[PDB]
Amino acid sequence: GRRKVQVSYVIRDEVEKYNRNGVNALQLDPALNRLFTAGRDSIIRIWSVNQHKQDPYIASMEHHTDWVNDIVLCCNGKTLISASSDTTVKVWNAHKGFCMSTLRTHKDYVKALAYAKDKELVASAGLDRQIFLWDVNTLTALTASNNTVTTSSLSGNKDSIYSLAMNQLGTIIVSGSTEKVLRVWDPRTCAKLMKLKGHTDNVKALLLNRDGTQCLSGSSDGTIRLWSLGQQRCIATYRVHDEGVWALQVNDAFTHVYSGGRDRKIYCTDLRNPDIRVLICEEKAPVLKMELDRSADPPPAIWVATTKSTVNKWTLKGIHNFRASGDYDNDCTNPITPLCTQPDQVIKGGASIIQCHILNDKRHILTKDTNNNVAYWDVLKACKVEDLGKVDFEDEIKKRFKMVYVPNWFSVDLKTGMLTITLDESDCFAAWVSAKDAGFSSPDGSDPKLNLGGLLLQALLEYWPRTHVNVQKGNGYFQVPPHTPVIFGEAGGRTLFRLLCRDSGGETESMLLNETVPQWVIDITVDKNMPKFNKIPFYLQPHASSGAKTLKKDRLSASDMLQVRKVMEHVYEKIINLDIAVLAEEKIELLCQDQVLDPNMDLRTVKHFIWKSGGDLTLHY
Amino acid sequence: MQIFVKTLTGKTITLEVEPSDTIENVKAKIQDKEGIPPDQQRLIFAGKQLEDGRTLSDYNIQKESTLHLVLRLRG
Amino acid sequence: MQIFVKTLTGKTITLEVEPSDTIENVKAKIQDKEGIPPDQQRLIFAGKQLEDGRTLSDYNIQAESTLHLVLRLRGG
Amino acid sequence: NCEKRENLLPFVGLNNLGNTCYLNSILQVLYFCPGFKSGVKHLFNIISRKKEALKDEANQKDKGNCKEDSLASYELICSLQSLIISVEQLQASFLLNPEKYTDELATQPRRLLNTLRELNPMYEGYLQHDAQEVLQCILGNIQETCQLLKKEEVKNVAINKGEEQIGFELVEKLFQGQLVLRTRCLECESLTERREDFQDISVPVQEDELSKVEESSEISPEPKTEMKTLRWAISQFASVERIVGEDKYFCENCHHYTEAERSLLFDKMPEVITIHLKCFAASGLEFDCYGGGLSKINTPLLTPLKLSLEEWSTKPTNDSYGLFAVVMHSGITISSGHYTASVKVTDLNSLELDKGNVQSLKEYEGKWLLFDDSEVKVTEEKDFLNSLSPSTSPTSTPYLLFYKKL
Ligand SMILES: [Zn+2]
Repeated sequence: GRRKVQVSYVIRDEVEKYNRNGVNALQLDPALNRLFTAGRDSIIRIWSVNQHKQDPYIASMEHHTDWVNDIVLCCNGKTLISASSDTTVKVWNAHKGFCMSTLRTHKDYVKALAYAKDKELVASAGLDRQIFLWDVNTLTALTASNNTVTTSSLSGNKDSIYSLAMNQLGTIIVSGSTEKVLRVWDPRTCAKLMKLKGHTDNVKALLLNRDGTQCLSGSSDGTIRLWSLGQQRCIATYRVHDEGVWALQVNDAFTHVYSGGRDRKIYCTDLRNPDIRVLICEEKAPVLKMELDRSADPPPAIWVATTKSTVNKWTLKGIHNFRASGDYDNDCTNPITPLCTQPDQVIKGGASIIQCHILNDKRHILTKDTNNNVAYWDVLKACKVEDLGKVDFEDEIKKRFKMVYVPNWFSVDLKTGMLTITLDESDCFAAWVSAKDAGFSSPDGSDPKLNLGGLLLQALLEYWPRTHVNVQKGNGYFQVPPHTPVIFGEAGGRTLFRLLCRDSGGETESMLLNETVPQWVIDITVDKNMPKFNKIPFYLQPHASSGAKTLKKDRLSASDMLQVRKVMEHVYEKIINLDIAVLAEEKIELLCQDQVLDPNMDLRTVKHFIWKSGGDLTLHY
Repeated sequence: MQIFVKTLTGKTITLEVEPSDTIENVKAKIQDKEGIPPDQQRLIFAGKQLEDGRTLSDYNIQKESTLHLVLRLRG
Repeated sequence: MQIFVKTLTGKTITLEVEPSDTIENVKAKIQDKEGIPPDQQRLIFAGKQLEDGRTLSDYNIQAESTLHLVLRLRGG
Repeated sequence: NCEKRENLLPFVGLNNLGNTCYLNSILQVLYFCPGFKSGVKHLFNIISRKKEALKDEANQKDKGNCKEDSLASYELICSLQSLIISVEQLQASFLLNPEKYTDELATQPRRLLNTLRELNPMYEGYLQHDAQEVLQCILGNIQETCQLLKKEEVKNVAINKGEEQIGFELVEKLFQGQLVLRTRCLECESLTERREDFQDISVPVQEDELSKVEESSEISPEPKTEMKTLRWAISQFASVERIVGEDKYFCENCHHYTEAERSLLFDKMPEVITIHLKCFAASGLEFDCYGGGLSKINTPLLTPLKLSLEEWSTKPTNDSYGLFAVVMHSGITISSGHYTASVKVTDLNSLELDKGNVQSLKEYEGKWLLFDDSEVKVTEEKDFLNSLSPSTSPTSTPYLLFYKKL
């Protein structure tokens, strides 16, 4: 009936000031001269474009649990609507900096948003071949009492939608998808109007003019098509790019188009006559989205979002000067000089983690950033230990090679440019580690066996009121930092809830947590039921070189946490015998495939390293 | 490590595996994703059948490797 | 394996067996599924009479093979 | 007594051992592959020379490790060549004078069956087995022997000289080809491809139980109606497949589960293309999980006598292919049935023994046959093709198609 619920959490600092991955969308509010970045790191950051400001940062509002494919700033720059790949479209508040109401109606990665300023109508198309028209006036009025909105929908698409556009008047909506066909509705009546054909590949950029009688399409095949919706046919094609086109912009007069795609270059094309074109700049990464400066005509500068973490503003002054130069280079052998060399303004960005390696103790991770810097994290404790810096990754791996084995109990995914740990019921409690091995020492010297997955999940919800046992909180061994996100998202699908660790202490988050979290988390977090113990069967036979006669093959069984020292002590006491540990070490040798086994090296370690066979483990004394 | 499998109808499906899982585990995952019992199905990689019991490393199977899936037409 | 059991009346009976199964087991299954006693069953393949102490493979009996079953009556 | 008029074709069937219709069909198609007989003859010549040399030097050499794995790999080629020799000798004897063979003309392949059943334990007894699987086992073992021989000769060593290199890569040069596993992420447009070998093309066969339109009225109903031909099935195998939804490609270039377009491309083409029809089906539903919903698609595809993989080949393929043999399953389910080969006897000019060791048989040139186990009957081209069409025969559903490069 219900799908698989995976609990995830992210290791990150309290504030991620700079971008930690590429930036997917940009929106500019000329009333406040603010800039919104929709980073691929699942964070929305508000900048201050004013050049004289030393620190362009203002604030952040982070609620998405995956990529932020597209954002639209609505209600004269008061409310922000963002489409994310966590199958949700949200309702932020740009002036305040927080999210009000989340829409989970889509059932796949939402990839686009379209805004109709006159009617305040916003559409949200995604990878689930669905279009859901919304009214911002109704959306921003969502409250606890009224949290259900009729899901105004459009039908006709048969392929995952990658782009969406609505004219300002809100009378035409065009969707571009892998179907390579632009399906046009009439949002007032939802009736299908026409299908536009001609694009030979996926279309990712869509623009519409004021009256909705013209459209601009940016396709992944590297061509631009101007659609005259009155005749339901294209009127001009712009083969200006070499590689694909993923971002489009156009001025108010709908006269010049600024395209930018995979080949990291941005041009300005006269829609009337595309013979003239000026290279705005050559970026250091493919361009994903742009946002013109609409405070003047012609636009003074264009903001650009790349696959890198740095956001660059490029100056458009002198475009008329460049066009008046008369440099009509009819020969393609002459490369066009970029209008700008360096960005006029830079928004500093961080480094994205691009390579991950988890050490055999399955507690530490060595992550390699895009600055080639390597880090040393701690999944259980959720904290960075040492930033080793620019040292060779493989050599650092071999330096930190361990001779112990711990079964896999999570997975690491760097989709958001940061380090995220996902826990699944199937394998989360497969790892059991001795207290001394884990690094926690009891005052009396006792060594309990702690399930790392359960010990982590207890701390992930330490503030949860149901978990306070009558006051004992969490697990009592460590404390994951409060600003650490916790995500309860279904397997390979939507996300049900996201909250910081300290959010559980409140009311509304507490009320939603009981419904959102699945039962198997309650199995340990609240019920305090110790999970299953894995067991090992093994064989004990006398060694050929020992000289003793072959004894009966006894298939003894025990736990994986049993040290080889205990087995060898039992063998010494019950075979050859028929203080003790030292004499057994000096007299009795246990060998698997005829090699001495470390007394402190455990049985599952033997299976993984020495036995190397699908049969039952064999031990010889 | 992610491998593809060509189902009976011809559409590919993706599986999350490791280089150290036997063909039985792969067949169980394909059963989960399609419903064919593990004993009935056969897997072909690089023009050779995946004998049950053997792991995945010894077949030099890496990321982006496709395992064609067929049934047993006995006669 | 499927073998067509044909009597003198033109009736074809399908029996699922294995070549390792003996002729006596085949006759017992025929009795179970048809009521004809094994003693009354006379099986002829390629002009050869089957012996209950042998198997289908011993007499080289194939699949979908028409075997002339002759009903033997004790008394008359 | 004159229902068949005691007419026996010169071509030799094979007396099945009770349930070896699959194996017998596979041996009968393999017999007519172009160069397979010569390749196995060359392998036997090499094996015999090595065996006699080892026998001669066994006394001189000490501590001779004669592992039985190599012995069995050698024995498979031994039995295959013995069976080929016996079949050809009986064919020649019948051709010279057929009075002694008034009944069916066939040779028992006991040796090769025993070799397989000791080589693969699952052939024990007299059960029923997939013909494709038997072909795979035979070809794999032959390739294993060939690569072992190549490694041994390389270790020993270290106008046209290609005659000695004809047989060392028989399976490689006959059945195995090369594929390109091209995958294109749709979020970053980065093409990552793999290069995997192949020997058979696992072509899908689809029953009308999937891809059902929810409404077919408000949405566009359907582009066109067309009887599923072999070109459509190959395209389904090796054309752009948008991986969406429950399964998404993980692009290491962007570290996300992104939609991808997978397209398989035919770079290197083997001299014999095996097309393995998926006449079986899961019926969509599992039948309330009653041990899987196994099913068989009794309605065949419109398989043509010619093929051209240019539509799915990297380089422009100027060489076409031609059907010469088909293995047909004449049952109603997959757990049982009567396998029957159907080969086109041709290539008589090149149908010669290996050099390392036409008009008489031209009477059947370019004519199909129906090797029904020990019983052999000739079927003309037109009626055979008509029976191949789904309208006529819902029983003898084709299973394997072999195409030889022209
Ligand atoms: Zn990608």
